[PDB]
Amino acid sequence: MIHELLLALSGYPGSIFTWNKRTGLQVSQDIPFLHPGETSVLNRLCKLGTDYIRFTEFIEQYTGLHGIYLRAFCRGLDSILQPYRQALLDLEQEFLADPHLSISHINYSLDQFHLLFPSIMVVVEQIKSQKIHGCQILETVYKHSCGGLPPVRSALEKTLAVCHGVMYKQLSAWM
Amino acid sequence: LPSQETCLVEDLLYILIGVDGRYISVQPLVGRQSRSFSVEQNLDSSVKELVNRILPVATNYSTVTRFVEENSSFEYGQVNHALGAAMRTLGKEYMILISQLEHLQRQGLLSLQKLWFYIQPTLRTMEVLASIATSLNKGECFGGATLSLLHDRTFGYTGDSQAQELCLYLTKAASAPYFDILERWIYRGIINDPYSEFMVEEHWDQRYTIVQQQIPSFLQKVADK
Amino acid sequence: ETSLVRDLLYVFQGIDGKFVKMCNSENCYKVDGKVAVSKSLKDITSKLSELGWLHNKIKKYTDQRSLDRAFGLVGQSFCAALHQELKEYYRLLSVLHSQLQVESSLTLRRLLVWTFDPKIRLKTLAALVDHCQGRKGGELASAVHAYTKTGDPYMRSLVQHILGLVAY
Amino acid sequence: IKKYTDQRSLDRAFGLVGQSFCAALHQELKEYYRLLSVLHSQLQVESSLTL
Amino acid sequence: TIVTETQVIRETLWLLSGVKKLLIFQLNDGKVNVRNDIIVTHMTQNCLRSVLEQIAAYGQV
Amino acid sequence: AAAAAAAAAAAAAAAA
Amino acid sequence: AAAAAAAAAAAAAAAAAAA
Amino acid sequence: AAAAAAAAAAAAAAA
Amino acid sequence: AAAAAAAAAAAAA
Amino acid sequence: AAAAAAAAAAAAA
Amino acid sequence: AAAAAAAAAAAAAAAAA
Amino acid sequence: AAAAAAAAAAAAAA
Amino acid sequence: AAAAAAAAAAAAAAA
Amino acid sequence: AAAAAAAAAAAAAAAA
Amino acid sequence: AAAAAAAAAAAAAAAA
Amino acid sequence: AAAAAAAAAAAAA
Repeated sequence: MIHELLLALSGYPGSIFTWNKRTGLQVSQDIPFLHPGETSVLNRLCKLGTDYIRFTEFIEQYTGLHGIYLRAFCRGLDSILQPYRQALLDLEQEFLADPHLSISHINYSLDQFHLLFPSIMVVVEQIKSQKIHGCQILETVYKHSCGGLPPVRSALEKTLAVCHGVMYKQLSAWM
Repeated sequence: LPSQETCLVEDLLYILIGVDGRYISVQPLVGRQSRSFSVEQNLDSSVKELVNRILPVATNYSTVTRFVEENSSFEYGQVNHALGAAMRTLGKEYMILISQLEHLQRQGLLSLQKLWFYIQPTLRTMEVLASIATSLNKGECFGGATLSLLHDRTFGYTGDSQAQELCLYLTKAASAPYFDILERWIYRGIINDPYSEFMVEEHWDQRYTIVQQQIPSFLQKVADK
Repeated sequence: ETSLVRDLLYVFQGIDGKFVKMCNSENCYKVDGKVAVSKSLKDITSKLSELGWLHNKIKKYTDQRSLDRAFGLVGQSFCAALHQELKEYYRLLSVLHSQLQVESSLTLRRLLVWTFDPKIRLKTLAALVDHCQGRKGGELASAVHAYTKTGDPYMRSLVQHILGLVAY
Repeated sequence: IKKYTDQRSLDRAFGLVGQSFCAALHQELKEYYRLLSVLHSQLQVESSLTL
Repeated sequence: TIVTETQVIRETLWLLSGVKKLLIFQLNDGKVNVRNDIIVTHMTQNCLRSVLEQIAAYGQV
Repeated sequence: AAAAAAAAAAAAAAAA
Repeated sequence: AAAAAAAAAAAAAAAAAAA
Repeated sequence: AAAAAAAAAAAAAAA
Repeated sequence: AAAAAAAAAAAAA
Repeated sequence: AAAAAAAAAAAAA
Repeated sequence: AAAAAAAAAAAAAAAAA
Repeated sequence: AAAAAAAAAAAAAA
Repeated sequence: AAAAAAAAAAAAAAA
Repeated sequence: AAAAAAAAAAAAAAAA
Repeated sequence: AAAAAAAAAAAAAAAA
Repeated sequence: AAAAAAAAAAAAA
């Protein structure tokens, strides 16, 4: 069921995985052609698509509170979905070279995202629970990039570097 | 009759994996580490007795997979801990040899010797490892005399050139952590003792004491040097 | 036969598959509730239990890993490598399922040695997580250096990755 | 021949030579066993099984 | 019923050029919606039907 | 090198 | 040696593609 | 399958 | 390494 | 390239 | 199989010549 | 079959 | 089979 | 026995 | 059989 | 002379 799981990963609803929009989920497993083990991993695979649409609502609220650094933080977050979406199209040719490969390699690529996607979701939840506004998102992400997780500490430094460029804009025009 | 032989052969192959079968029951002797396997009575007593030649192989295979389980349970840092990893590797090379019969059970016929010539390459390793195990039973192994006991067992076994090569692989892989502390002490002067893997111990004058148990494969005059 | 080959993967991937096993700890021992079958399936699915019991202990460690970066810069970077070694277990599960479908023999004895080589990889990871139940950065460097003082460059190489990465 | 290999078992006692000749005598035993397998694979009746 | 899979997206790529059509009911400016059909119980259930409701707003502007 | 041999073993079984 | 195994995997895929 | 597993162990010994 | 790889590939097939 | 394909035909035969 | 193994050893000797 | 196999090894060596 | 592989190898080495 | 002579005779005809 | 064909290749080389 | 004699004898067999 190769195409059903890449597209449950993009965040769009179904009637096996019934989804209303952007916050709510019903699992609906009265399914005959998956095993009781194999629906447990689809719940493991949906938890990495749940935070991906908890992410686009953070985009459309700021793109398309307030502040000039909120959307400066948005072109930081598009770079963390960019190898994510680059990995979504490399799974597409995997399903065309042989359309009989089972789901465990797709589980394997998403255990790679398993420590990037919650570790940024705990960041935005700590962001929205202090009700931050202005430069102090940049200080919040600076003590978040104080943390380790070497793929993630570069990622919160890339989100740091783009809104430091908007800081870099300011004292250039002011002088 | 031959179908009753065949399911006893499959029970025997599980016993050599190291796992309890259906008709072959396991009896503990010292805590089922020396496993005296006991099969039930058969209508043909002879084919039962041919299996009786094969249960010492899994008995001795149970002694050495539990020997390498024991030395890592107390996290020994000595050279016997590195000797047992070769026994783990020889045990991993054991399990691939059994799976050829599982491939042969797909298409293929067992004979009395189709068992035997797989078992006799392994009952020769078993009887060599059982001679390793009974020297352990006499009281050893601390580091320097683990190499001494292994040096005695290779110089005893000289004359069977087939398993002389595997005991060569055992006595040179066991000396691999020891020849570290050769190089650190005769060329630099530094020491590492997890428990103690070298006979030279500290304690200006500052004299040293060689222990009278960690003497290597050769005698004392090169150990004093 | 084949339904037991499918049953081990789901406990290899996580918690119980076809039947209920009701064992978090000490091993995830597999109960089928059958007596008229042979007595030589319960022992093989007890080898498949210790591989799945030791898998879920690593996964619950990564669930407790989630901090801002609390009481140590070393503590979760230890677990960053342990997610790498969790990742290596999943690729070895990706060779197993490709055996299962049609596109070798589907017996329980052949896959035992295919799991016996992870059994030397995962069980020395269980010694690495037992040593640091309560811990602090700087004391992690005294944990992995006590593990590299043991010889045998099989897991001594593996703790030398952790020694070079705890120290970093 | 089978009993001679049972009384063989020494550490290596009174000779390296005597327990190489036995190892040759077990190397003689593998050739009697390969005969026992070719006649049992000759047993395939589904050759005639006469004495 | 069965509509053409991977070809209805080439037929919305059609609509986006020639904007008034029959596969898509863009009857007025305020309401632009698409209805193809529910497609079969294997091979892309409802995800593709979720994607057409997205591009309905993108042919709306 | 073992990951490349595992990928070739998964492709040779699917070649037939 | 390692590149010969990759070329053998491409030749086995091209054999099924030609059939 | 057995000959492929022996070659798979040969690549693991080189790496 | 060329002869051992060709012998293992032919024996597997 | 073609030498490996002809050797694969010898292994198939 | 075994004929291809001896042919691969003969191929290494022919490439050496 | 064997005569064509020897021609493949002759073109591989020379 | 193995003898025929060496019989053709000795002929290809002769040319 | 005869198959080994058939493979050697075809190569001897190609050598002549 | 195989040795008789081996002597046939020797007599062909003696004429060459 | 000798090449056609060896080819005609091989063609009869």
